[PDB]
Amino acid sequence: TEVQLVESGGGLVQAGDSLRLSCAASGLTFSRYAMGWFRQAPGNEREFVAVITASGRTTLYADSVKGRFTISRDNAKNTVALQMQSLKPEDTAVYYCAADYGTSRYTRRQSEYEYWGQGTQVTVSSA
Amino acid sequence: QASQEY
Ligand code: NA
Repeated sequence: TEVQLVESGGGLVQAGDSLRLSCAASGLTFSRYAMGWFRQAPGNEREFVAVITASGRTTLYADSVKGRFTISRDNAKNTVALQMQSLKPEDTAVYYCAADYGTSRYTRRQSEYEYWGQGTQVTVSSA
Repeated sequence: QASQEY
């Protein structure tokens, strides 16, 4: 389609380290979408990580990452960021950014996201 | 309005 979400910033880190992911969105009216991050590890189902409303005024985090991860958006540059700190082996996964059309709302439910990036790999080695 | 989870 004309919509494209491109994640970047993945890599290999040691437990305890930090990493910043970014998603560049094109082909959509970015300020009208809630933006979410999801992740999938081998042999496991894709799961919710974080979401930010279209306005940026509300964020929601999975219990497993609350207090460690921070989601933000830049509506002038059409980007989303996921700052990850205090990384653990259990955070190893492909990380996906996704877009859910609509203002003033946010959801954990993956079926509701119209558009998906292709993912970036984050690998956390045991310290 | 304030944003709501759904
Ligand atoms: Na949607």
